[PDB]
This record gives sequence, structure tokens and C-alpha cells, in this order.
Amino acid sequence: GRYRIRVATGAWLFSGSYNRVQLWLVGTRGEAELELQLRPEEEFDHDVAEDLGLLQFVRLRKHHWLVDDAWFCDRITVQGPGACAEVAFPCYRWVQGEDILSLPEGTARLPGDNALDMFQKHREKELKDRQQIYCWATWKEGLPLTIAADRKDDLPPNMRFHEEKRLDFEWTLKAGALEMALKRVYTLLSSWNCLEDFDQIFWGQKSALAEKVRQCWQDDELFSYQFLNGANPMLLRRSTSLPSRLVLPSGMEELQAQLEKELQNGSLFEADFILLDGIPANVIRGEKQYLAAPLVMLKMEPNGKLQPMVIQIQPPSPSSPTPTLFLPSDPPLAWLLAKSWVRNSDFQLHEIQYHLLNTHLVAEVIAVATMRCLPGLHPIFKFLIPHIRYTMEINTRARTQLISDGGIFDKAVSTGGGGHVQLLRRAAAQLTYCSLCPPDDLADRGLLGLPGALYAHDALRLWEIIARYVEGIVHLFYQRDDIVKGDPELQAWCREITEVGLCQAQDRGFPVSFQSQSQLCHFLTMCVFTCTAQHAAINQGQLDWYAWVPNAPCTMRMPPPTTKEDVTMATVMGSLPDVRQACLQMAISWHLSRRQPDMVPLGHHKEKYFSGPKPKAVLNQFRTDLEKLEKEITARNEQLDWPYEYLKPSCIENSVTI
Ligand SMILES: [Fe+2]
Repeated sequence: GRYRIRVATGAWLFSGSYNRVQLWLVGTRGEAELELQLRPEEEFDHDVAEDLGLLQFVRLRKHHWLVDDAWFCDRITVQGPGACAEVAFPCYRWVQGEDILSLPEGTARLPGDNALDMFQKHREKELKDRQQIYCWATWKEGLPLTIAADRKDDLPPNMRFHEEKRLDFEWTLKAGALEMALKRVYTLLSSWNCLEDFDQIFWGQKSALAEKVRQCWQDDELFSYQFLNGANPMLLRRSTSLPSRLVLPSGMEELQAQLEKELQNGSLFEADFILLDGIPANVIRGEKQYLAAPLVMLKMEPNGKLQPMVIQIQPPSPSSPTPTLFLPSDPPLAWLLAKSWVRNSDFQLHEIQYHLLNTHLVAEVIAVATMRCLPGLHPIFKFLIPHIRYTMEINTRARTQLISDGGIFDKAVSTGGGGHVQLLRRAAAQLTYCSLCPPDDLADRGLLGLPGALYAHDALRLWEIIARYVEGIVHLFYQRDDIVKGDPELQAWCREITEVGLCQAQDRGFPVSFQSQSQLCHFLTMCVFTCTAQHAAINQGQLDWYAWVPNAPCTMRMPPPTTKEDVTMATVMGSLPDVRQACLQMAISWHLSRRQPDMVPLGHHKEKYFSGPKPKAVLNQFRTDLEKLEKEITARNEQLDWPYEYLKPSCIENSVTI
């Protein structure tokens, strides 16, 4: 009866040289008392005369510790006597207090009807404790619920930032600050009267693709290319009909004929920003910002490059029944101002609807429900816990520093001061289940089969690879549909996302319960895609496309133009952001777009929550398929002048952390 124990430690903070942890090896028929000393993997050897049987649980106490001492245990692996296999006890949890921390055996188990089973009692007790430590909160009415944490110190310690991630976050904030200080110094006395004056702040936090954006932002093909493969590829859709808001002033017969012939051809595309209609604009430092709800109509040329046809910056109103329609054949300053207005509103719906709401808040809902309703034994929890890492802290820091009342979003973006909350309320109703699934989303938007849509191709490839991973894990643990229906914790998690997390999203196509393996697989695929790939698609293009502020303004300081002949250089430069708003846009884009040094790639989580070999085989197949997709995307991007790099699996983070 010789037991060999390995204790894995991820992080620790020890005042003394060694610390004392009391250990129990709880089996089916008995338990063994242990004496180990933490010197942080490390190994301990011990013999027990009593026969323990099949080892099931490992219990922990921090024995006589100081209040500043903390310990992040990773996994305890116990090699039993004989030629038996190594038995794994995944923890990946900070150990709080002096109480018993029971670590079940690593084989992921669905709950059963046997209430006297010790795994069932443990998962019920863990669910009760984790429900009373992870709680929902209503940040704003009409929005999906957050974690009950006003600040980052109110968060549970198990999902706090680690030391390297928090120090990187604070260093990047100090970097952005020092940069915008060295830019206020540089551009305090400099004039702001031409588009080349934005080069005075376009330095430092930039890339090669951002430099290409600066060189070619006034080209209409690049402005159209941002709708398909820019920072916001989530808004362009194919027109099945002409929009009702596109009210053509008479004398524009030509344009109507062109729109009709390419609508019946099928090459007509629209990017309707009508969600911003009626949103009150921010007032920054006593200066009133301005908003619009544009509609740009795009044509799919046979060469594979989109081209624009008409920009209607403001929708029709009772005051102005026919708005000014801006064409590329206009005076160039008016067309440039219309394009800048469209790109401004693309920044608005990009950062608010498709980044903050579609990815960050949805992944927060997934994280809170995955904690609250899925216990540590449960296989879907082990599936989702690498994909929900650091999401609650980044969303709490966003709600505290970024999108708060009196925050950065209100000091730089045109929707700040409460208009972004109203836009979030509008977009939360438009947050459908099909919109978060790129097969359904790009089928609704008509972007399937489009050759120039590299985001669509990479999103379908990532969806099928992630769906293969999801189907492998689910078919490992849910062999039948009644097994999916017979899991009360899984349906509780589904209701905690849909009824509770997303504020009764039954009307938006989200499932209230899982009735099949396929439905659970589709929902887990969209959860993992929202947590990793959609966030990488919508979060990495900020520096490449938004560094050049005239390419995509955060705000506009002048009303949209109604006469094309009155648009001069002063009108364009007074409509564009000024030095503070532009520098703050660049700093937030760099801070919320850069590659973290603590970036866990997609599928490459070093934490082993599963213990059986078959989930490791499914994860290895996931990594192999992602490596093949990385090779394919690299081979495609080497032949492209404007490559789409944001959905490379080496550049896709394993969770929404930034
Ligand atoms: Fe983000």
C-alpha cells in the first residue's frame, strides 16, 4: 500500500520558506491522513497500511497559514500501489481559508439519481457554494446580466487576474497614458487643419496594415473592404430588396436603374446603421458631438472587390423627407465626409453592438452561468472553463473604467454619456441566436460563398473545427438525446443563460432547454466561438484599422452635411475628431487589440480538467485541425495584398480577456 502523490502548483505567495497543507486520500472504502510540506512539480511518497480502494476524493486544508499567504493549486495526481494508472484530481482553484477543499476524481461525471453517491453530494454542495459566491447583477435595465461585482475587488478570487496578466494590464494602461502625454506635448501647439495633420499623432502604436490603411484610406475599395474584412465584418449584408429608408431624390434616375439592375443581378450589398437612429450623442468637454444612422449601398464587382454606390448619412425624417444621397461622383470632400460618417457609425456599432455586447457580455453570461449551474465534476464545465477565463474581470473593468458613467467611452466616443447604454438596449433585442452563429449569421446576411469575404470563410472553417471539438466532447459524455434531457444541471445552465443571463431571450431564438445532442452541440459551439473566435475577429482589427483616426472616427464634432457643394476642408476637419478624442481612440484600440504575453491560444490551454484519455484525444484533434487551418490561412494570406489575419488560430485567444 504505497501511495505516490504529485502536487502541481500554478501560482503561490508565501512569506515563509515552506507551508503546511493537510491532505486526505479519500477512497471508496476509507481515507488516509497525510502530512505534506509545500515547497513550490513536487512529489511526496507515503505508505498506508489500510486499503483505500478506488481513490475518489482529495481534501485540502491550509494548515496554520497567515492571512497574506495564498496558493493556486493546479492538479493533484496520485499514483496508487501496483501497476494501476495515475489518478488525477484537477483543482485549478485558489484555496481559500482553513476549510475543507474536496477535489473529486478527474473523470467527468453527469449527475445521477443516487443522492447517496458521494460525487452527487459533492456536486450539489459545490453548486450551492458556487451559486452563493457567483451571483447575477443588473448593470443596466434591458441589458444582459453581469456578475455581482461593482469593482474588480468584489469578484470571486478564483476568476481574478493572475499576476502577469494584471501587471501587463496596468503596464499597458500606464503606457497608453504616457503615450497620450507625449502626444499632448507634441500636438499642443500644432495646428489641425488638413488630413495630413493626423500623421502627427499616427506614430508608435501602429502596424504594417495600419500603415497601409494610412496610405490608402481615401480609396473607395478599402472603405468597402472594411465591411467584409475590416474590424467590423458583422454588419454588411446582401440586399434582398432596396431599403425603404433609401428615398431617392428625383433627378437620380441613373442611380435607381443601377441599383435595380444589380439588385436583380444579386451583387447589391447594404450596411444599414439604422440602429443609431435617434441615439442621443455625447457632449465632450462642453462640445456637442453628433451621430447619424447611415446606409451605404455596395456593389460586388466581378473582380472580387466591393465598391460603394450611395451613402445616405441620415435616415428620412418628417423634417427632411428626402435626405442628401452622397455618391462617389460627388465633390471629393463631400464623398470623403460621407465615408467618414459611415466609418464613424461602423466604429459605433462595432465597439458597442458587435464587440461589447455580442462577444463580451455574451461571454460574461456564459461564464456566470457556467460557474453557477455547472459543477466541477460536470464535463461541460470542464469544456467551458478554459474558454471563460478572465472574462468576468475584463467585463468588470470595462463596466468600471471603460463604459461607466464618466468613463473613457464617454470622454471619446460619440455615443457616450448614456447613448451607448440606449444603443446597447437596442442591440440586445437584435442579439439573436442566429446572429452569434456564423453559419446562420452569414447565411442571413448572404455572405456564404462570397470569395472576397475572408472573415466568412475563416469563420465557417473555425465553426466546423470548433463544432468537431464540441461534438467529440459531447458525444463522449452525452451518448443519447435523453441523456442530454436527463441532465438537470445542463438544463439549469441553459436556462441560466437564456431566461436569466440574456434576460428572457426566448424571442431571440436562444434555447430555453436542450432537447437533443445536436442542439447542445450547436449551443456549445456558439459559446466557444463567441468566447474565442468571434472575439478575435471583432477585437484584433482595432489597431490595424482604427489607429488611423480618419479611417474610422470615434466621434464627429459637426452635423452631417446636407449640401455637397458646401463641404470644404474646414468642414471635414471640423467634423473629424480633434487631438484628444483621436489620441484616446488610438490608445483604447491599442490597449484592447494588442497581443497579450499571457495569451492562451485557442485549444492550447495547459490546464487538464479532464482526466480520461479520450477528451485529451478530442482536444488534440482540435489542436491538429486548428494547426491545419492556420497553415491554410497563412498560405492564403501570403498571396493577398490585404490579408485577413485575425482568425489565425495561433492569434485567437482562448477566452475573452481583453
Ligand atoms: Fe475586447
